[PDB]
Amino acid sequence: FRNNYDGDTVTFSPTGRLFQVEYALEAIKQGSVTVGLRSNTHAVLVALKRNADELSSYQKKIIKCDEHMGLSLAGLAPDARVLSNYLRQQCNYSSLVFNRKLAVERAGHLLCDKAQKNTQSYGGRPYGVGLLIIGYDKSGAHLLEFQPSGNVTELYGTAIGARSQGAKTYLERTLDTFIKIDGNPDELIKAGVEAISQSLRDESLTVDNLSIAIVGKDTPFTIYDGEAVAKYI
Amino acid sequence: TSIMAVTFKDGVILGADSRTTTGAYIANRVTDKLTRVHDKIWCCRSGSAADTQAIADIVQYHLELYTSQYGTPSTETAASVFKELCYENKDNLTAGIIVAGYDDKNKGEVYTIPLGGSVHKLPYAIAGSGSTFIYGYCDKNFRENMSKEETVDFIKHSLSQAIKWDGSSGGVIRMVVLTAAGVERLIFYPDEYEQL
Amino acid sequence: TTIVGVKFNNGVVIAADTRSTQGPIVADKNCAKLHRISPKIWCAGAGTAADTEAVTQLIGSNIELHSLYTSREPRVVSALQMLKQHLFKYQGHIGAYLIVAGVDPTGSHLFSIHAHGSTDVGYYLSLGSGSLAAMAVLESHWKQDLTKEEAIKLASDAIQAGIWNDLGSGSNVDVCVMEIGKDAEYLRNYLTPNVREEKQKSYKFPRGTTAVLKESIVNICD
Amino acid sequence: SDPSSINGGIVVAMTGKDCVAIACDLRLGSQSLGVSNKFEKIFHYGHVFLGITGLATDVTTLNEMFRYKTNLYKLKEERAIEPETFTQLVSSSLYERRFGPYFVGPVVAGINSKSGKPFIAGFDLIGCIDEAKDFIVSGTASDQLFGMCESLYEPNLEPEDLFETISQALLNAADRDALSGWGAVVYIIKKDEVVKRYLKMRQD
Amino acid sequence: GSRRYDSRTTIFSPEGRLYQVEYALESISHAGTAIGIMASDGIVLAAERKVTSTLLEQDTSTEKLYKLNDKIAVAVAGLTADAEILINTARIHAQNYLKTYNEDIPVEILVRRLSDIKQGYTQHGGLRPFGVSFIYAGYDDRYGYQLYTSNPSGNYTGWKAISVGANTSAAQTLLQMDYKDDMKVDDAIELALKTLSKTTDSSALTYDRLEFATIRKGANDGEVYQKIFKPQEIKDILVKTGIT
Amino acid sequence: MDIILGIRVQDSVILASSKAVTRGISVLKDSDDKTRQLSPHTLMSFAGEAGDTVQFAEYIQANIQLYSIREDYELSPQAVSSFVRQELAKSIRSRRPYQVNVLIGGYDKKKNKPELYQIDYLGTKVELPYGAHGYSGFYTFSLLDHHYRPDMTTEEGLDLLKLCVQELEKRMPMDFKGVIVKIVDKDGIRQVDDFQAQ
Amino acid sequence: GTGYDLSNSVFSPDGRNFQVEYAVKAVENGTTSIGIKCNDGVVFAVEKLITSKLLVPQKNVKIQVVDRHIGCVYSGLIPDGRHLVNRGREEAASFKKLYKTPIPIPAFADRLGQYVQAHTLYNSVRPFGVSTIFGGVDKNGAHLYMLEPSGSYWGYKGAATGKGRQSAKAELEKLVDHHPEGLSAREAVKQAAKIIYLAHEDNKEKDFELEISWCSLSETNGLHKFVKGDLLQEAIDFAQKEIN
Amino acid sequence: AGYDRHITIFSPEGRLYQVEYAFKATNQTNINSLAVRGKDCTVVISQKKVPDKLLDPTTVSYIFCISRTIGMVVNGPIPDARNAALRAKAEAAEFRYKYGYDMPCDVLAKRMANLSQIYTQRAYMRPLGVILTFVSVDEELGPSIYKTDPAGYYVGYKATATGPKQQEITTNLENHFKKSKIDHINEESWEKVVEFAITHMIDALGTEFSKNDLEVGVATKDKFFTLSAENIEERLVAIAEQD
Amino acid sequence: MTDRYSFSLTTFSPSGKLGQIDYALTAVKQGVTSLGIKATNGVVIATEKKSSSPLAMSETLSKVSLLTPDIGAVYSGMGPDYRVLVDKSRKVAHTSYKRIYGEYPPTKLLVSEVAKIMQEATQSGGVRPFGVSLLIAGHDEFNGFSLYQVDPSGSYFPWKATAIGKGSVAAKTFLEKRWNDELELEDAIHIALLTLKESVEGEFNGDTIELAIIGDENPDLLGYTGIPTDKGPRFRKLTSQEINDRLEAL
Repeated sequence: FRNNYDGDTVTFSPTGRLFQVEYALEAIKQGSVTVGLRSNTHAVLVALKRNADELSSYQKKIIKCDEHMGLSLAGLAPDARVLSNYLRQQCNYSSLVFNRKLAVERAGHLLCDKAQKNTQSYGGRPYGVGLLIIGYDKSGAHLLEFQPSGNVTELYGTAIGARSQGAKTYLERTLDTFIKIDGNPDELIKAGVEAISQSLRDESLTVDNLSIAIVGKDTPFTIYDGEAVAKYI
Repeated sequence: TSIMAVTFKDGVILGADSRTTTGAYIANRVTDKLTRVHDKIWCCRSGSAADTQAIADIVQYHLELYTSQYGTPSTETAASVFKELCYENKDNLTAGIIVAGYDDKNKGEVYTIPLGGSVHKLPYAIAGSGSTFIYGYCDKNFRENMSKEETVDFIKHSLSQAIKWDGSSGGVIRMVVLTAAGVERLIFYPDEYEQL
Repeated sequence: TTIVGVKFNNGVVIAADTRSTQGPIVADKNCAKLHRISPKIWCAGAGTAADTEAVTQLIGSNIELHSLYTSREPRVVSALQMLKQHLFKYQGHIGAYLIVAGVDPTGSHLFSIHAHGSTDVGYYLSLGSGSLAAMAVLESHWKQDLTKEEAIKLASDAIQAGIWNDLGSGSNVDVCVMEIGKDAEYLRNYLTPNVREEKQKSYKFPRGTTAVLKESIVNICD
Repeated sequence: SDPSSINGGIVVAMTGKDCVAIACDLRLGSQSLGVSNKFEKIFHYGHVFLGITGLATDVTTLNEMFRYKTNLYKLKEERAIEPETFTQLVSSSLYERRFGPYFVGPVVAGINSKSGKPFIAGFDLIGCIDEAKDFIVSGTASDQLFGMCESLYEPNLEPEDLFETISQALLNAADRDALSGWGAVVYIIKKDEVVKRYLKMRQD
Repeated sequence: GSRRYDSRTTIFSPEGRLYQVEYALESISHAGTAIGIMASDGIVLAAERKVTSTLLEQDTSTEKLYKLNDKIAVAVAGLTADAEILINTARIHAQNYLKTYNEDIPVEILVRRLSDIKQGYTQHGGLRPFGVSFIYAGYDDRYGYQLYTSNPSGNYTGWKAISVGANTSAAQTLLQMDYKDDMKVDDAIELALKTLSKTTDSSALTYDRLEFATIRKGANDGEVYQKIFKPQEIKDILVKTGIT
Repeated sequence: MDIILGIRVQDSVILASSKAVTRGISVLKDSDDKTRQLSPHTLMSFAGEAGDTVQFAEYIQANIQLYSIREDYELSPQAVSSFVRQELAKSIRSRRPYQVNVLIGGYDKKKNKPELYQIDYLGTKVELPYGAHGYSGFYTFSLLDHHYRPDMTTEEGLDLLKLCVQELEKRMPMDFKGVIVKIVDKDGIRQVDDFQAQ
Repeated sequence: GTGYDLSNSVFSPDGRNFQVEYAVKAVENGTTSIGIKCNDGVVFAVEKLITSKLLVPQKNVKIQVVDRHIGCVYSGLIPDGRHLVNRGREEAASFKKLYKTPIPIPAFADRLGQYVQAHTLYNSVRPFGVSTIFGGVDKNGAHLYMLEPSGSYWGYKGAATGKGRQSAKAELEKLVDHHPEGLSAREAVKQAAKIIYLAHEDNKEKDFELEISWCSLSETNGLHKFVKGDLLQEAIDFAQKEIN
Repeated sequence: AGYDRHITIFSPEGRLYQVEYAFKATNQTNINSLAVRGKDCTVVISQKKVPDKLLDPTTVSYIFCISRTIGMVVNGPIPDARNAALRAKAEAAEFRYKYGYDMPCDVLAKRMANLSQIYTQRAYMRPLGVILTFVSVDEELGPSIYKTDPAGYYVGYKATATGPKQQEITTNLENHFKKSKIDHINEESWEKVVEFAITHMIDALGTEFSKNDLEVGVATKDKFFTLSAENIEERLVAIAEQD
Repeated sequence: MTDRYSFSLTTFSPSGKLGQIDYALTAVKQGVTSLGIKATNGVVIATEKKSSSPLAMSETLSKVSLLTPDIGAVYSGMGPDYRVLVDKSRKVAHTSYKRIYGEYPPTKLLVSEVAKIMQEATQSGGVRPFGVSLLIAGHDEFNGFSLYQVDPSGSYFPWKATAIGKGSVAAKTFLEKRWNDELELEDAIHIALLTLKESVEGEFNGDTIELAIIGDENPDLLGYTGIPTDKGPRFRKLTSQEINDRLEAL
């Protein structure tokens, strides 16, 4: 089985699977955890940064695509750079040509389509990274989950990476609670920091270990690192 | 060159003179300016003989392949194909085309594609150097839903005036009747129309 | 150049003069303006001689290949479509003006093609600087249902009109008859109404008249 | 201005009895200035002779080209190219540059080694073959050459006579042309031997 | 994908050898033997037409000896078709040189060119090498008479006497035994015939199975002449040297 | 324009080239060497368009030196000139042609004879006893036609030039600031650094 | 031997293309969706598994529109479905641009067909992991179609694919019998919401969300539109009612 | 080694398995078809097997209208059949444009055969698992039947059949001709030639047909068309009264 | 998409063999027999028309094709490959020769072209050798009549007479016996009809046999008259009838 069908993405298994893609999805789980949750006014991204030594920095995991959109990564950093950069252009295009801010639902469509192209042709490899996209457009706050398989989904909240299932349950239970945290950003951010620690195990989120990003009604997607997140640790 | 297409009660008729000139010399006095692109879709050609012929041939090609896959094309589709060629290549063409066809659902239709490459659907249309002289006569004598003989007469008189004044037009008046009944070829010699 | 084409009851005939010029000077006193496209499709060409020769042979070549591929006789309408789409492509820069005729499994045909790619159909046609002299004769003596010999006469007469009245045309008359059932018969120099009268003297020089400075044998063999 | 009048020069070929002759002047100038009196315009590939008048650089280029082609032709066919065949090669080669022509006026002269029949041909800058059984002219003094040839020429002349004729035709035309002269050379060709004589003419 | 069916004709073996080249050489080793011997006044190319029939036309043939230039010729060992592709590009290269410099192409420049072409199919393109080996016999006014050899690897070398094809080992030893620097063309013509006659895998060495050519500078002239012996001339030269 | 003269005597070729380089209203330099050494026994002088002139010479030089190294041999003057003609004949029908005229003078060590070649920007090559490009010929050709002899010594040649240069300095409208002379013979190329007052 | 199932264009000894078949397995493994052709239009419906309470309802739309009059729904690998629609959209724009009239549903079907069939010709590509049901109203009638990874497609009275593909097909066959003269648009909408609820049995473990869309010459003017609000709920209930 | 069965390269026996397997694919639809020549027409008969009730029977066909004069019936999977049909339509369209006359049946066949030969030699192109039968009343050759296969081979037939039970139909036809001694059905109306076709189709197959079990195509001077459920029914009824 | 097969499918094996060419030759071996004989005033090529159903019309399939009015060809092996080869050959005859020199190419040269096309399918990327062997027979002013054989490897050699295909060995032997350098065309047409009799199992008439020759010029097959130097094609395919008339005196 598998052995003979995971040579490349252009091959289907007898059961009907695409192993190369599943292996890609695997690199995601092996990646550090990150969480996403939104209300009706804001959307927040909380991510756990990872480091090699104690002399090394913690790999950033939040990327800003435009003024009303951004995302968090889990997996291969390079691929997130490629994808966020492709999304940065798509936003820039929409602004220049149509003088319009790109709908978060449409950003997801573009990502899905770019990722799919890499799973049907010989020679290329699927992207090995997962993305959580937040953004406040013309129809409110939004949160999306991107899978290298090309599957993008709109949620109220979610998490991806190692032990990500902890936060995902906390949130699936805390739903009715944060979905109403409108008008107040500090509550969504605290709720986010909580859901994320549900997936901890090794250490406790420190200052240069935590990373939070937010966007909303009157908040242009901004990133918080270090001392900036101290008041949430 | 004098050409026109008129829509009447039963369908539509196309008429033209038969003179093509190169300067003041009449290169061909029995020219057939009424070109068939489909069974019941025809056209009147004015402008560069070389250009309109090449355009017509390409259109006939496109409609034949359209038919092979999607059945009989609408008269509007044929006009669309002509427009596509004429507009996209306006800088290298000198073609004035009148597209006339007969559909069973739409009866008779007439589209005019002037130099620019724009399309205009009308009850009837005239074109060619000789047309200028009959704008008055035509606007005064055209009536919607005339009979076949009424129309063949409206056209015979109009072109006879056009041939009269315009030295670029002349020869015989040709016509092509497009109705559910089929396709009919009419011809009218000098001795007849010169006396109208 | 004067080239004509005349249709008759069972075929078609084409003729042309033989004067090739360069400005006001005769380049060839007897060039052939009748070109073979296939055994039974012949072409008369006016305009730029190199172009009528070239365009005529190119299509002829492709027609031969097409014929071999389809196992069928070449059709005049095929040589016509190929010729015009080629001439049209070159927007008139290939100065070829042709009268193409012939017989094939579908009857006898007569067409004309202008450098820009337009084509005309008719029972009688003419092209070239002699075009008008010839057409004047055709408009005066043509009639429907000519016999093979009546056509050859009319055609021959039209070319003469040109040879005599047009300075661009002269010398001899070449004809080529294509009949629905028989072989195409090419008649090179069917008429030669312009033979040079014997010179008034011989200019043969007494050997040694020309002063030579040096001489030698030329090596040809390797 | 006219690429065919920068350098100057003439060439003429004539057919006799079982022989052919081809002659040319030796001038190569730059407008009014004479630059060389040794610019020959006749070349041969095997037994086929080719004369080229026109823009010198192209005359030189075409010679190098035909040498190249006839060399490969011989390697594949294992026989020397014939006059009639070469004529076709020249024609197709010239037309290949229909829209960016070599400004030359070629002349072919030779005897079919298999049929012993004499052969001469001329072409315009785009390859139109000009076939004649008597004579062919080319160059800046082509009108004068036509003048001479048309009068002086008569059929089946013998080698020693054809030479006189061709030489007088060339010589007197070159003298009425400012761009031609400065020496001449005639070639008398026969089914086996070829003689090359340099004529004596004015040098002004 | 397609990677599955890729032979990878241009890779190194763990030993640092080119699989395809070595195998091509193995192919050449079963082809008719060709000898090249350089004398003081000329060069001799001899070749054995491997396998024949009574109907095979020997007059309308020239399967192993080809004329490249007017001063250069080659003897072929291997795929005739492959050889023809290379020969033709070689004939073209010679002419470009002539047109460019108005001088015949020096023998080595032409040999290096062809070898380089062969070498290319060795380092890129994923195509199989040309299964051909050449013996080049030519002349030029810088080194006079020259003899060369090029094989699938794209390597080439110069010789006084050399052979390619089958039984090269035996033939090279016989040649290396009776060859002498002062040799005259006719001595060489004989050595060549003797050598083939002792390595042949056939009964006798008749004329219909041979091709002969010599680049001699005919004393009575002053220039170089190439002569591809005709069936008859090979028959004669075969009787004289005593092999009837 | 510039002065580019060349004369082939008994055992050598002499090239004389003006030293002036004028740009518009001013004479920018009065010691310009309008020549390049293509090989130890081959020299090329040139005149023409502002940039094309040197660019062409250096391009030709580079190729000849490459041939010499690749082959460890020196191409004959005839071979080098044929190569150069082909280059000019190619550029004449290109997008932007090199507007350069050249004189190639070399000593054929294999024939032991000096050779002089004249090639104009169109790729028109001719071999001559003495040649010139531009207007130079107009003033000098009559003097050379008269006094030139195939057996002249390098010394008689330098005197014939001196005479030519004087006629040029007298009748020509432009001040070409003298010339630089060079000799090509069995021993290579040397410069007569004393023609300013020879 | 074996291995006939590793490359996308190989013919197995029996004449099949295993990769295309393995592709189908991915389809059957997907959510179920259907199409019901009515007397003057068509209705499309699909099942949307609700993985959790985190999925915003009514937001992850699956049915897609091509041009203005075409509806497309598919089962299997979603990304592939989109890729196939993106293509169809271009395919349709191209047709309108040249012919003016919006693309006929049959004409549109062949476009998708040819494109899909194309991905079974080369081993450098993979087949589409989806089956698509699409259709709309045009110059002469309404049309319903279903396209397989093999590129195969036909016109249907009713069609379904995905997990609940058998349940659906059964319900459809009944309707086809108990309505020989033809169902109505308003009717098909309800009937569709039903067949989805039923067919949801082969996945009864997870909670789902219903989605319907239609294209009726009378109800929508020949334009494809999504069934929302009241008309939707009315059909949800009609189902919940006959689900007991 | 074992891969000379996957792409189109020779096997040690000088065979091309992929072309042989493509032939297998042509019987995958389990449909049979045959064609005969009238005095001035050509008819093609093909089984129409619509299993599923959910299928719109009118959109299930293996007979195509290539051009105004050429008709083509396909034996093999539908996607490959449509691929072949589109190509042939395009080829007949272009041929007309470039040469000035309608593409002959035999020529279109050679062209499609040549295209098939290519897939036989190039490794990235798989053969099409179909057999194409072209018919028309050529203006020079009269009634014509030309068929091509995945091997790129093609030839003209007096009559022919294709499908699983190809041999039964063929021998049936062979015998009818050894008898009549002529190379065609001697009839004036195509309706009768169509009847002959449906009759021998039944004899050889040993099965009775309804009006939805067949599919008929008729080629005549200047036109090729296909019969409708009812035009067929009329044909069935006619042969009924006589037996 | 895109031909990712840019590498050779024919490569050398350790023994030094080129598999695909060997196999292609094996395909030629299984093909119907074909042959050619060279007389002193003509050449004859012939083969058997192996029909694949009495329903098939054997005339609508020629195995003997005209390349130029003086060159004809026949084969043994895979018919389709032969077909496309004939097309490419007829064309290269024009593009590479008639369009340059104004005359058709001499037999050896056209054969050389054909051979080249086959060589490339032996080394180019992503293809297999042609599965055929041809016997090309023609005539040209400076070489007279000649007969060549071109194999899948692209190699070609001239013959006095030879056969290829199924029973080539037996036939080649029968030819050596009956051939001499003094045969007249008709003598060879006879020898041909005999040699071919052994190969054919079933019917042996002018409808099961295909035979063409390269002989004299057929001014009646020219199509026109008026040009002295154009006398007609030397290639003529014999008619079903012309065959039977000789089959009697067989």
